[PDB]
Amino acid sequence: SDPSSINGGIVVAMTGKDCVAIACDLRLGSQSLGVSNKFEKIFHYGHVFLGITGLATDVTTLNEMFRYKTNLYKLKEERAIEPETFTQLVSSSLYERRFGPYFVGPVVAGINSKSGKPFIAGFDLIGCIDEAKDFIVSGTASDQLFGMCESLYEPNLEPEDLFETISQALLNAADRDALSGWGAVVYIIKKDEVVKRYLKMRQD
Amino acid sequence: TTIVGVKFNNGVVIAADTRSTQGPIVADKNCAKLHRISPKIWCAGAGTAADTEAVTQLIGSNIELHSLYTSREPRVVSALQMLKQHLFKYQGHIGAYLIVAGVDPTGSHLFSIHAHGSTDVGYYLSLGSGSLAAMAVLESHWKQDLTKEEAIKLASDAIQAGIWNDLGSGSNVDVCVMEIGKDAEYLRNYLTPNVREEKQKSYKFPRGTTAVLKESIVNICD
Amino acid sequence: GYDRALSIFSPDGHIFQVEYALEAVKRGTCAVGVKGKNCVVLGCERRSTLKLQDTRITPSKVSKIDSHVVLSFSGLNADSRILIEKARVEAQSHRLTLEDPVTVEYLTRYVAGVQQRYTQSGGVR
Amino acid sequence: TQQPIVTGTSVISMKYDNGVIIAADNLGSYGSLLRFNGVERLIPVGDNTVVGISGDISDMQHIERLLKDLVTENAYDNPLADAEEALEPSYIFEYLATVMYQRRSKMNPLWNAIIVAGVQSNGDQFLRYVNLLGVTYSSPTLATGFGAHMANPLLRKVVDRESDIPKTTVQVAEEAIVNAMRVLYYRDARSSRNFSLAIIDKNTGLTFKKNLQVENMKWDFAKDIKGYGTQKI
Amino acid sequence: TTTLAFRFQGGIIVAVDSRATAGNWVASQTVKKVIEINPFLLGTMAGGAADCQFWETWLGSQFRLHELREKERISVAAASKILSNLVYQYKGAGLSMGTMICGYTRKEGPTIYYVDSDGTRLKGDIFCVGSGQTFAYGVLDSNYKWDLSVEDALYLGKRSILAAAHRDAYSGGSVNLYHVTEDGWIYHGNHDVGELFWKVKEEEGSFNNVIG
Amino acid sequence: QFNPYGDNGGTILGIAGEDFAVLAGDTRNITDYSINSRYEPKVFDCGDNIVMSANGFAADGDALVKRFKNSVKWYHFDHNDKKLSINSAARNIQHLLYGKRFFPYYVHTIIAGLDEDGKGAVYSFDPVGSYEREQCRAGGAAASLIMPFLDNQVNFKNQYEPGTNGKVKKPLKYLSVEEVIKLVRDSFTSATERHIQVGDGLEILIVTKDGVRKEFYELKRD
Amino acid sequence: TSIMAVTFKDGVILGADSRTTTGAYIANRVTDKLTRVHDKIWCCRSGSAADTQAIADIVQYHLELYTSQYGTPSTETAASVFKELCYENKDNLTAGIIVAGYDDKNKGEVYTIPLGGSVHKLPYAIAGSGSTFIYGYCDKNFRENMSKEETVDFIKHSLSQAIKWDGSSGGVIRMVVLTAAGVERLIFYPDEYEQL
Amino acid sequence: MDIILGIRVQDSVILASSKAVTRGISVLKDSDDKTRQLSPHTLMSFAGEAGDTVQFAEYIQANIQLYSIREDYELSPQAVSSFVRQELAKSIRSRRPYQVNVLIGGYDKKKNKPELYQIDYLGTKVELPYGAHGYSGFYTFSLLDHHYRPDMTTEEGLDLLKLCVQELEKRMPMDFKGVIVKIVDKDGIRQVDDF
Amino acid sequence: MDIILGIRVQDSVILASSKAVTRGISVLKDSDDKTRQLSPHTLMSFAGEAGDTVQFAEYIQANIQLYSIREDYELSPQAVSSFVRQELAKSIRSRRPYQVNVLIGGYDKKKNKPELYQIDYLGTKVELPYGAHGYSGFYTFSLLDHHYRPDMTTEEGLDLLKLCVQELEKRMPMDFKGVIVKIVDKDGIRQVDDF
Ligand SMILES: *[C@@](C)(CO)[C@](*)(O)[C@H](CC(C)C)NC(=O)[C@H](Cc1ccccc1)NC(=O)[C@H](CC(C)C)NC(=O)[C@H](CCc1ccccc1)NC(=O)CN1CCOCC1
Ligand SMILES: *[C@@](C)(CO)[C@](*)(O)[C@H](CC(C)C)NC(=O)[C@H](Cc1ccccc1)NC(=O)[C@H](CC(C)C)NC(=O)[C@H](CCc1ccccc1)NC(=O)CN1CCOCC1
Ligand SMILES: *[C@@](C)(CO)[C@](*)(O)[C@H](CC(C)C)NC(=O)[C@H](Cc1ccccc1)NC(=O)[C@H](CC(C)C)NC(=O)[C@H](CCc1ccccc1)NC(=O)CN1CCOCC1
Ligand SMILES: [Cl-]
Ligand SMILES: [Mg+2]
Ligand SMILES: [Mg+2]
Ligand SMILES: [Mg+2]
Repeated sequence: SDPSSINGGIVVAMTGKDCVAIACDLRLGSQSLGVSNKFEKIFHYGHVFLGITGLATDVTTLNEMFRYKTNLYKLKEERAIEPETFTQLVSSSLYERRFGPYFVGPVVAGINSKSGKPFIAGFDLIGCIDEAKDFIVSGTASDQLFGMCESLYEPNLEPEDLFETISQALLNAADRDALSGWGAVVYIIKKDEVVKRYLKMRQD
Repeated sequence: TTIVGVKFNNGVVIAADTRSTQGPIVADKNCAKLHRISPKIWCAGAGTAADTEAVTQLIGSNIELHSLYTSREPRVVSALQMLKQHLFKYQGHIGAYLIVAGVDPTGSHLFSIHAHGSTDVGYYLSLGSGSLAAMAVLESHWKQDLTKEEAIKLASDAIQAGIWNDLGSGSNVDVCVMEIGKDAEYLRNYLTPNVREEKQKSYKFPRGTTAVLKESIVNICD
Repeated sequence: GYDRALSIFSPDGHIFQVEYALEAVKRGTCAVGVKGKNCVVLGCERRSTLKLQDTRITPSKVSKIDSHVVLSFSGLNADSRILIEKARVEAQSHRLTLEDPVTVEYLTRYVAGVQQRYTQSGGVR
Repeated sequence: TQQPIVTGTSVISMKYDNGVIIAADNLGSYGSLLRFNGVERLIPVGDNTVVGISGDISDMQHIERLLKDLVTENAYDNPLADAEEALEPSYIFEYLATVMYQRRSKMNPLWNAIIVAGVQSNGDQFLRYVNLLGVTYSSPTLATGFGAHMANPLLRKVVDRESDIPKTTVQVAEEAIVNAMRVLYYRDARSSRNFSLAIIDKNTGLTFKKNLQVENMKWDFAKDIKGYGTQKI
Repeated sequence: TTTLAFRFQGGIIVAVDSRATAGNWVASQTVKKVIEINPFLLGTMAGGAADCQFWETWLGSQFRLHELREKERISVAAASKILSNLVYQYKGAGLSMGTMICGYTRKEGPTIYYVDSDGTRLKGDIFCVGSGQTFAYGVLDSNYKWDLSVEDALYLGKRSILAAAHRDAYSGGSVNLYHVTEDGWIYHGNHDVGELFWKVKEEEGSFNNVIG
Repeated sequence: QFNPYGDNGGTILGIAGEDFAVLAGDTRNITDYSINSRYEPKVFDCGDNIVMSANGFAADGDALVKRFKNSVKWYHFDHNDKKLSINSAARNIQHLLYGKRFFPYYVHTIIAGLDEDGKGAVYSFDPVGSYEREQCRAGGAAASLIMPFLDNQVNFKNQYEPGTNGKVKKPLKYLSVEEVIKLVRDSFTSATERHIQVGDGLEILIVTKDGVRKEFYELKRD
Repeated sequence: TSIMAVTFKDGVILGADSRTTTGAYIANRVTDKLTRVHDKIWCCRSGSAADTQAIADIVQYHLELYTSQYGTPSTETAASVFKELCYENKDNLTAGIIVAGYDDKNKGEVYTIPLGGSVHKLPYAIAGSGSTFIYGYCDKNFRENMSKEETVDFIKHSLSQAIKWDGSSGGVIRMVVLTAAGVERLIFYPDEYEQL
Repeated sequence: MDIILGIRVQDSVILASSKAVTRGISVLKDSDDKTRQLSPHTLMSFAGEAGDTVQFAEYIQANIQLYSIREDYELSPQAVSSFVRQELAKSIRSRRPYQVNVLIGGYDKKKNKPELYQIDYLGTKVELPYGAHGYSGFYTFSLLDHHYRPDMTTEEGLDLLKLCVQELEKRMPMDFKGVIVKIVDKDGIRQVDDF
Repeated sequence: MDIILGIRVQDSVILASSKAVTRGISVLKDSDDKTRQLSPHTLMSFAGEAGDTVQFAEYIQANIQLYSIREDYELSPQAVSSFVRQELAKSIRSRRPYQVNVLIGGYDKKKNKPELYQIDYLGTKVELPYGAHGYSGFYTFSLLDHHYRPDMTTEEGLDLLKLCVQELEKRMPMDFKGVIVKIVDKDGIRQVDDF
């Protein structure tokens, strides 16, 4: 009965030379029982990408909530929301439920369309912002991801090279966690193109 | 965390480390614990990270509206009063431990606030997990009639004591100087005595190392 | 506890107490064992200086240790009961742990081991 | 299973070029009550070792008796009891460390934290820690209780690593210890002003200083402090 | 863990995974969960790793002493009962063991005994033991017949572990196969799930729930 | 109520090569948020070319190492100075640990050396005695950070041959002593960055047919 | 804490130590536990720092509003406001407060308010953890209609002992004198009071 | 309440639900239908806490039937499932949450495709080829991993379902008194009377 | 372990005992014989805590078999039951008691009468015409109150026993996988293979 580790899952994000990458596993389970191998944890609103780990009902609820809010934003502002602004919106929304929180570990990723600067950010369940130059990690194998990222990462990686680094970070971390794995997805994000790749990983 | 505040001749200085923990894991190696309530009233925060950020922003917002309403520059005691009454109402459940400091038309000020809503006055103060390491330095080296350069040195030394000796604190030293009659200067990463050494090996993989099942272009446009 | 070493070596390399125990066997009523092609037969002597006996209730010379093994003896009658009792207990203990009745070799080896233990234990003959 | 009744607070210590220094206040607290004021918590063993003890005082007195008895036992059938076969600091520590771990393993601990400071026969400085759990460690500076949180930071500014030991004189080292004792008086609610200090040098030997007091305190700034925020008087 | 063993026309099949966990931390993917007690006896291990590994190793020493004393290999029944009587003495003390004693003798023939740490001892034809026992049962039962060939029986055992390795979060790594005949046990290799899953998916056409 | 266990932190790492084996471990010792020692070694030469470390509760760790060192001594006395093989040492350690099954040594134990064919060997133990020979193992506070990195770099897990459509795996090969030390140093600097209980110093013990060499490297002290 | 208030010939004097603790750590060694709710009505605070501050702030607000409408409030009135807060919120408060003030008609007065929220008017009052150690001393040494110098010595000697024995008390001894002459602040440092 | 299963095949969705209702040491009923028709081409099975199950199922049924009348239109299985998930997602943070797990099997007439949704009491939705709630999954998932193919017929699906029930009857501790099977396809909902 | 029954009739004692052995959510075995022969004309069935049951049953079996060899004589069912009761009566005040309930069905050759004894884990002995342990009794006792007669035959007793098993299969929550039935009479102990 620990909400954050019933369903299981992980998300990781990285920066590169004029690009960003965000990746997640596909498992959804009920403790030991693996239930679904198609449960994606990364969503996007315009060019801003959001990954969410934790209790699956809240992952779904929050996705629907931020779609709701970003749609109203676009109608009133007459432009797409930017990563820096969206980050603030997530923080606001989570802290609104301070004493009855969504059991989640969200991760923002995207490129600012005006400045062109790569941007990533993470949060705790009550909305504390964690900004970073290098990488952000989240989920039941966060310890593993911290270890992989801290050793494998280097700055200013090209999109093709950055893909290999983030993919190897996710895969090897997931294989040391019982509640993570069962497939994986990686998003490579350039200024005006986005490639999505499904990884081959061990299915146990 | 480790955070400190030190009064001097013509104002006040505050400082903080830049470590953010998550159990035994370092989540952020360079997070900003110095917060701006108003242009010349700044706040150092320890405890629950979301709470120190949220409470400082809320009071900062209300202080701005108050300043516009009264056509006056805001006072430190106003920020102090608003913070303590907010925290007291929540009976400690909002885990914010703050060092509030600044200059206003009354003069220069230095206070501390605890989660349950108690406030303390002093010439030198320290809060957080590394407060004992910091306070030891302050108690040993503090004197009356400090200069600007002496107060910065004392404050950053107190933070260093926390960085090295407390496992809850680390990385860099942030500083903010608030002098009377001058603009407040925020010195982000004033010291960086924890630079990561060159790695022994590059872990850049040969292109094609990762096995792939599917590719597809994602549509971000309308 | 009574500790005395009763069974001990003599200058000529003999343990007299063990050898005197053999004399007690030599005094006892005769017993014979003959094994055929598909059977074994145990014969036993009963001395006829005892008339007015009640043969219904008098302890029999041949004893069942289990349903498939028997034991006859020569020597002190009171001593034989102690060996038979220990053997019958070990027989049930073997069935309980190994889930199989004792072999005749095993049961013999156990009884022989008990007899040996009394030749180099203090306080016993 | 125990609970400590009469207790002693911080013990602090460090190494310097020719030897080691150790100190501890003379208080025996009974909870919040500062019950006993004449309590000596530094106990010398021979002329080359000093054992500083914090925690339960009844258990401290038991350990005193054990050390006293150890000296007696070593002298038995030993012509070199005051020479080559005299008790070393390393011998005294290992004995205590053995006892502490045996007692924790029987779920009946000696509720203490102990620091054995001294000088070996070959001149080497000895300084090592042990507590109720049987945990042991060594470091250029060592301290117990509040001392661990407040004294160590100050003492490590003088001797931060091994190479700083030859560079540190006895004058500089004692000054740092006395300063640390003042800071503990400011900030530890179960500490007293009166304390004892011991120096073990490889040249000048054992110097035991009793009835010291914390002095040169800063309290004058208190008069300027008024209210807790908005009071002006 | 997931472990199984079943009796059939051509002897006994025994199959196990190789994962070891400490909570959700995957501690090892290369654990040997089958003990080779002697050329005719095998023992499977599920539950506490130390408990199983220590006592089944101790078990092999007792059986060695039996054949020295009795000039005869120990029976599967007697072997399993030594273990069950041992753990019964420790009942309530907190041992965690789910074991299967599998082997062949002349008097008994191929025999399997289930023995667990609360003292249960059961003779039987089919058993699955461990956190993923139910997953293995599902595949094994629905495909089991007595008249399976040695080739088909080996595969069914391998496939049943794979099924559990997939679904059970606390099972995986690789499959270890064994075949027990009148002549003794025969090792049938270590099979990594990393390669085995995809090989089985492609060739068998199963696992349609997974993204191919 | 009295609690007989404690956590002294730290982390250890063992890697095996073709004709050598290394056993590394940081030199930091802690309780809660305090540093006890910046240099307190916990990797030990136990004789017969066997190095050992028992990380976790230091009192139980020291007791175990002390008993095994003693076990080696009595092995020589009772068996005509015979060299204790690494496989025999491991089995002996199992019995030491399981001997206290119902009041355990709270430690993760790792030993390293050469097997009887001269090839490098690393064994690892849980607190109650279950053991396993491996090419690779990390133990202690930062084991969860370091271990997956080792899977990737030592055993080449999840790495395929470029251009082979993820069909051919990267072939396994032994690493040179130079390459292994690079991986150890990078593992510990990474763990120091992200785990608070890891830092101060790194001590590596290398084991070849020639004997037991040592190497020491500084780590970040925050 | 150690706190006390003593009436005398010319008015009343409040006294207190300066120690604030979190467990055994002294969070503030120079605390000011004597606080103003009105010109010549002050209080001594013991118990929770947060609670006593919150209460004192509300009382000051009430008495300021009282003064605007009805002029200077009596010391009894101030004590009644303290009581009303402490009694009605007894379940959520940890505050032991001593109210002291100077009227011209009523001269010096002291009201003590323990945990329950009860009110007790007394010639002198002691409170806080360190007060337990000086009940004997204060009872034997208190006299009515003392002089200013005598009352200062009585408070100094009393709090000196309370500090000496109580670990939860220490630092400087603050005092506040309330008479017709006005308001006077006094401070006394360890080097003086310890060797009394 | 205990066993509920669901299998999506080429042209239909098949739901199986146990008939037993037990309370204490007594089986009070052995012919219970643990399902409600939400719309002509959408069926929901349920299992969980006593009382909560039927109360929740009928409450959903009423709401979907209200929608059908208002718009003179049938909601898609995807739309219905999303409505159900939200109601459970609200529920979990209520004073007293609904402790009900559901399977929603429906046929989308616009896409001409069968759809199966599995939703737990927390509001955790997933679309699946085959699904189960409770301890049933621990046997049926691994079985279906092996035997299931995506292009199977309704008859092949029923045989696949028989294979599950047989396994459950063999290895489950409790007697669940068989199952009621229902099929959802292009022609609506119908019950298999002989299973 | 769960269901054990016993019925004494005119000339015999009939014991019925469930075949299922369950642990967790898995039926590990469906052909278990929960009985041991103590002597040629005495049979004991058992049910309770895992491990304890068989360990206790065999321990009694060994002791009775030892007595038989020593005296070359069979103990009466009354004598055996009293020995069993005393062993359980000791057990209950031990460090770790046997949690086993037993039924002892025997034929006394001296009296030419069948006898049925019911003993619980506390050491509570009663001689009965019909008996049961566990939740079984809550159905079977009232049933036998109605249908039982003292002068019934063995065949009439088996029909009476079928009537009990049917009721249990209908109203019990758990699947106990049928029963093994054994008869004790003047000619000894024999098993009914088709039930
Ligand atoms: C020093 C470094 C330590 O005291 C400082 O005081 C800093 C203050 C800075 C950050 C302003 N304190 C922390 O870094 C603080 C320590 C802490 C931890 C837990 C409770 C109180 C204080 N850390 C945090 O606040 C982190 C911020 C992260 C890195 C973004 N947050 C957490 O650790 C949250 C705690 C959330 C919380 C909930 C309810 C009451 C209080 C706090 N913990 C998690 O997110 C852990 N877990 C993740 C998986 O989802 C379930 C929660
Ligand atoms: C499947 C894989 C899971 O059920 C199997 O059942 C396997 C059986 C194989 C290994 C023979 N079981 C386990 O992997 C078993 C699960 C388990 C764990 C703990 C108690 C009961 C069952 N895992 C273990 O035994 C692990 C194996 C180690 C990690 C290689 N051991 C531990 O968890 C140990 C010992 C636990 C223990 C038992 C009894 C008394 C005292 C302790 N504990 C730790 O290592 C503690 N912890 C690990 C994480 O790091 C911090 C310390
Ligand atoms: C003497 C010292 C005792 O009577 C005085 O009465 C003073 C009165 C002055 C300061 C007005 N009292 C205190 O100093 C007071 C003692 C106390 C402690 C706990 C409850 C009631 C009274 N100290 C405090 O109020 C401190 C002040 C802070 C350090 C600025 N606050 C705490 O100790 C908080 C209070 C939380 C609380 C608990 C119960 C009721 C109300 C508030 N306590 C903690 O933070 C607990 N702490 C967590 C870290 O681990 C150690 C325990
Ligand atoms: Cl205060
Ligand atoms: Mg995994
Ligand atoms: Mg798995
Ligand atoms: Mg004091």
